[PDB]
Amino acid sequence: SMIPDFMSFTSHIDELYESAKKQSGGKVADYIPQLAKFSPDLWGVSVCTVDGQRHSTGDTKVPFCLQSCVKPLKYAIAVNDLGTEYVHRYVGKEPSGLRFNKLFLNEDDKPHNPMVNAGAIVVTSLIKQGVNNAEKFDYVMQFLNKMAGNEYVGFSNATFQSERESGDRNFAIGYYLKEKKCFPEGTDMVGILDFYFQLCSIEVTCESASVMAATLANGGFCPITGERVLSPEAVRNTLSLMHSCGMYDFSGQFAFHVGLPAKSGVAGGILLVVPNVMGMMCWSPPLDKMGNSVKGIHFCHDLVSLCNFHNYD
Amino acid sequence: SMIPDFMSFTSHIDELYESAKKQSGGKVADYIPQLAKFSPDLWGVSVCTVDGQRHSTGDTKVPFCLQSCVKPLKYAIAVNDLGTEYVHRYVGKEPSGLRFNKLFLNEDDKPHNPMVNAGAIVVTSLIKQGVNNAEKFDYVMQFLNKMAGNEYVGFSNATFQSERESGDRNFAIGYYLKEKKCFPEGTDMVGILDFYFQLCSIEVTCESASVMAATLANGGFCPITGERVLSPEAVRNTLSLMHSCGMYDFSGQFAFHVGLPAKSGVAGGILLVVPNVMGMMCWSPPLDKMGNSVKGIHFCHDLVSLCNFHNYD
Amino acid sequence: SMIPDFMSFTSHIDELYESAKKQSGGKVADYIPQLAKFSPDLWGVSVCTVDGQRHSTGDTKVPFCLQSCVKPLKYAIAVNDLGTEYVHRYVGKEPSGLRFNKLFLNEDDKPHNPMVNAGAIVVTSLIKQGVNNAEKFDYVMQFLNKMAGNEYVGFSNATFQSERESGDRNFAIGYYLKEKKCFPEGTDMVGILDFYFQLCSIEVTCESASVMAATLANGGFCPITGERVLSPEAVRNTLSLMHSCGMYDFSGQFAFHVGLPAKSGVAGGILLVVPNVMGMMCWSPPLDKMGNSVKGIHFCHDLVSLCNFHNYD
Amino acid sequence: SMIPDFMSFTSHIDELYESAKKQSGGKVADYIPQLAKFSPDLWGVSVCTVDGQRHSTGDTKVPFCLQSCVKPLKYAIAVNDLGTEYVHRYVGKEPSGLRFNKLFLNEDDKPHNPMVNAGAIVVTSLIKQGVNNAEKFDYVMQFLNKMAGNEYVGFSNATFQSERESGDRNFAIGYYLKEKKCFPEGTDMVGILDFYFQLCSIEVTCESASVMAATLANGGFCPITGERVLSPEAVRNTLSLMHSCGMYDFSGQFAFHVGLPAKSGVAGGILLVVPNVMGMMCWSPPLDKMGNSVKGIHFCHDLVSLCNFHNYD
Ligand SMILES: N[C@@H](CCC(=O)O)C(=O)O
Ligand SMILES: N[C@@H](CCC(=O)O)C(=O)O
Ligand SMILES: N[C@@H](CCC(=O)O)C(=O)O
Ligand SMILES: N[C@@H](CCC(=O)O)C(=O)O
Repeated sequence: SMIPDFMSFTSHIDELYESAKKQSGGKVADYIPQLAKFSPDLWGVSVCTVDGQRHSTGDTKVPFCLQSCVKPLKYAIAVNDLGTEYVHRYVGKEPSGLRFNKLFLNEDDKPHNPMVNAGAIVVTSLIKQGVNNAEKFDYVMQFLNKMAGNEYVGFSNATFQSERESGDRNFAIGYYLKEKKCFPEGTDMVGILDFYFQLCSIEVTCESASVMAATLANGGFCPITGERVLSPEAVRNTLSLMHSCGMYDFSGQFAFHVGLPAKSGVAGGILLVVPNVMGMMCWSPPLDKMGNSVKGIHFCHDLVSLCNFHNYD
Repeated sequence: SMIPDFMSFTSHIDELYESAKKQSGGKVADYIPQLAKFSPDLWGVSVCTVDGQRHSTGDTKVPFCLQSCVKPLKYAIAVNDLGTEYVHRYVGKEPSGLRFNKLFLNEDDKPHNPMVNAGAIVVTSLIKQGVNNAEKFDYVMQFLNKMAGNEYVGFSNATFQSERESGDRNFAIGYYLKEKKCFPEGTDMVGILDFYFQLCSIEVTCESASVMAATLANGGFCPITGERVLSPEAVRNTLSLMHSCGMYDFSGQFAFHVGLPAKSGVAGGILLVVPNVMGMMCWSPPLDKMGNSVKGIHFCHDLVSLCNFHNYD
Repeated sequence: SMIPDFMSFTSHIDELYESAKKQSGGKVADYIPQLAKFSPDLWGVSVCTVDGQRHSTGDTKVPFCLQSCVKPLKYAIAVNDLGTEYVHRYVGKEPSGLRFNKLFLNEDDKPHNPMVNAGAIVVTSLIKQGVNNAEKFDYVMQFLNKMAGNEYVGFSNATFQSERESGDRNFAIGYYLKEKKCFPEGTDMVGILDFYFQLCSIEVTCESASVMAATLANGGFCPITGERVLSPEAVRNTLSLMHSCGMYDFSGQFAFHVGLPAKSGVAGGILLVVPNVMGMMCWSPPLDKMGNSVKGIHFCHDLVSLCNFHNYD
Repeated sequence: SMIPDFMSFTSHIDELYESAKKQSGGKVADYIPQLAKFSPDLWGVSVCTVDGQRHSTGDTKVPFCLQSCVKPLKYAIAVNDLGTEYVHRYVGKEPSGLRFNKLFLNEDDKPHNPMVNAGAIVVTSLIKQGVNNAEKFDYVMQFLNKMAGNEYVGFSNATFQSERESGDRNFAIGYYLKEKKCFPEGTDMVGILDFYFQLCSIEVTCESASVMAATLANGGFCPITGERVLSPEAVRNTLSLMHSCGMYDFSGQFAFHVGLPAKSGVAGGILLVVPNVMGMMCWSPPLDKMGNSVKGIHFCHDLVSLCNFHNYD
């Protein structure tokens, strides 16, 4: 309980929100129309404590796609159902670019970590094996519903259709992983890519996503339902990798100055977790060179400076 | 206070110690005679809580050189005296090998981080500039005395002499850094290398070093004297980088499975920090492929599994 | 005329052939059944001078697929029809792995050179644009007939079918090239890959292929028909790149010790050219670590030592 | 004899010279004062056929330092005296940057080739081992006198002094090579660097250097004295490597468009060899991004287009 008075803290959240609001730099992702449509002025921040206490400011009810923010979530599901040992038989745990800038695989022919595309694609192939794609999708949707305590969790068909149609790089990754036998025996690679595109197209709001983050911050228990959603093992692994691989090539500077587990997405979202304290979702479409939401990054740095939430504070 | 009963915990430390004792693999460093002399069976573990409570098992009073274990300590001193902004004007904060396996510098012509040789050499050039080497050395020795609450802090002249005489790679690094103007204006590169070799040759015991670690775990206050030795800023930065760059190329697997800030050295030492709980020093000469003490690594994994000290537990 | 007496030279060719015959190391390619079927003892060498004089020894009438040996040939066709400037607008001319080990593209997002798969795939997309694949294939077949002075030029449907079905890496390359807009406007990437697989599946004999090589050695004029098949520009460019990029990662050692333009293939063939003297085709299924025919490599080194054919002799 | 009439050819050389004279781009090297002093308008071209016929235009009698142009010459001396096998026991033959951009050594801990600094430094350590530096220097000076048929061969003490004083990168290379045991047993690395700096400081004129090149073009026999200076083996190896590694990172484009063995230097010189025809030395201080003389590069491209001297023409 580093927050003696929730109300006062709420008052500081609004100030930080207001401050980040002035930051207008960045560029809204436009590789597909569904992302290009978004207004650069959309900006929201939702908070959900381990207590179940809530607070939102800004555009917190406008749905947007998780995109890469879904990576830690599906990695968590895989570990929850299969265990650490099995999952990392197919994907690495290294946060570095070691000496593999852009390579789809490391020297052991394994994706570097679950937080980059090649790794997410492999993780996607491990979940609920043996059933059709429709059944796999429903399975993950239910899982996300629990993580979000039944709050907003939708799907963007337009994003899915455009993502699949212009995802040449992801298809290149898929064929290379097939080349190196990176998938479990009997995997339909193309079918796995569709499932991958679908997962990136799942929609949330800052409010529902903040609850998902709060669940990770609460050892795997949903703060607003009390249900155990993920195993302690799944949560710990997910946080470790979000800490070191969740903010693209900015992970290093982020880990040093912010020191919190987080995961960004091209839609402008930033899933932030403050272990044993709260979960958060910051969202603002304009992205910086690294691909991280400009307002989100600013807010995160300010939040840690003010409240001393850094893991090593 | 994750340790309700110190005595019971002490009892578990002995069991873990005993367990790691069976691990006999590894190779004692032998690039110089001063390291080759050490018996592979030397094994000690000292603990010093934020309280000031102590406990040792094994060879905890046999002096050994800090070697790379001194890197976070001198980085801490630099930040303490110069501030974060200035220090990182000369050295990076990236834990990755990004795409620089073995390179002495990153694309910006800066050492990757304070935890690799090139970075340590640059950091060494920033401390107490303007005075002779003898004065710089005395300054750091006093600083280490405070960190250790006046316990054992010596110096190995034989190691220093051999380190300097066979350190061709460090001299190559020194001339390259000079090439790229990596040092502050007016630096005597060769003189900086001597100071660097001297720092690596400083001796400690598991007992004194554990107190140094406890000081880092206690926000910069020495647990057995109550004195403020390092600024909060220095401690936080040091821990962040020990977490991501302190265990050579094993940092990734270490961060994932152990989740604690640590720094190893070729003498077989492992400076371990459990934020707000305790500081530790594990020592055993036999090193694994990565250059980390075999017994130390084993002990660290066991300690986290048993006591749930992982940052994200 | 470095060959005063053709008959005596013919006698030396048989000795070299006999010598290489003792070299039995290597492994027959087996990624597909059509290559795995081949006997490791098949060994033939055909020679065709700029004069039109012929000579064969060994298994010179057993058809085998050109595979990568077709790369310089189709590159020659492209330049012949489009000119140097246009072709290299899509592919590089660098023989080095510069700092791109295995990368499909260089820093300018262009395949390194026409002699590696990504480059061959792009070159394939430039030939006879606007017509259907069947028409493109017939066009190249006619071109090869001329180069071979109407001698054996067939097609292996089984190889084509297997190559396409197991070519995951080539499909990964195709999608990446599409990602980076490497193909001319309006290219059907998948359709280009089929054409690429078909070209690799074209069959020849040592005898017909030697004539193709002789055509390159004769400034673009077929030695046995007198017809101008390729422009002087096409021949010069092709030879330059065969010299520096035609023997996989062995190109460097090959260029130094043999000094002749050549191109190997996984079927065990080695298209060798001795400028203004003769063309040759060596064939033996067993390949070395680099992917080059063991007997072929041995024969090439011996040929240069004995007859002093090295470009700088 | 691709030059039926020397006089007419001489007339074309003047036209090409005049044409390149208009090219004024580039920057005179200025890392040391001795290079910075040179006027950007100095431009000369000397030719010396295998016959012994001469021709000069422009500033052909102004002395300038060989710098890197000396690399192939000292490599030739080493092979001449020690043989191919021994020399390449210490240095590679690969022209590529393979996957070693800037690295001082390849995966086998050997310099990539004799044409880059690390390789030149190692080659320098193999010549006339066992005698003092003064004796080694005199030995090479005599060798160069023979190669130049006793024409201008001097020494720049000022360049030597400045080269050694600011050569931090070369000293870094020297200590790294020592680290990896790259030198023959008992080598005084620092003493080798001085010898290396001295060799780079040897002076020539376009006229004397053209004779050195003519000697390489004439199988190792000096065109104006008839004496055998280098073994056939030494000449062939030197030309092979000049062809693939003599023009810095431009070697690839140079090999493709010019197709001649050449070696550039930071003083603006370009040692050009036309096998069995002539030797040439082009000189003009202004260098391009790659470090090659702008006028020299232009002249070389024009020379090949006009006279069809390309190895594969
Ligand atoms: N759908 C995008 C997401 C990118 C991102 O969120 O960073 C991809 O697969 O690359
Ligand atoms: N003196 C050694 C220390 C190595 C280590 O502790 O890892 C060096 O400078 O490389
Ligand atoms: N069809 C093979 C040919 C390989 C070779 O000839 O080297 C490929 O496309 O990789
Ligand atoms: N003395 C310079 C010569 C550079 C050059 O000629 O390219 C060096 O050793 O780097």
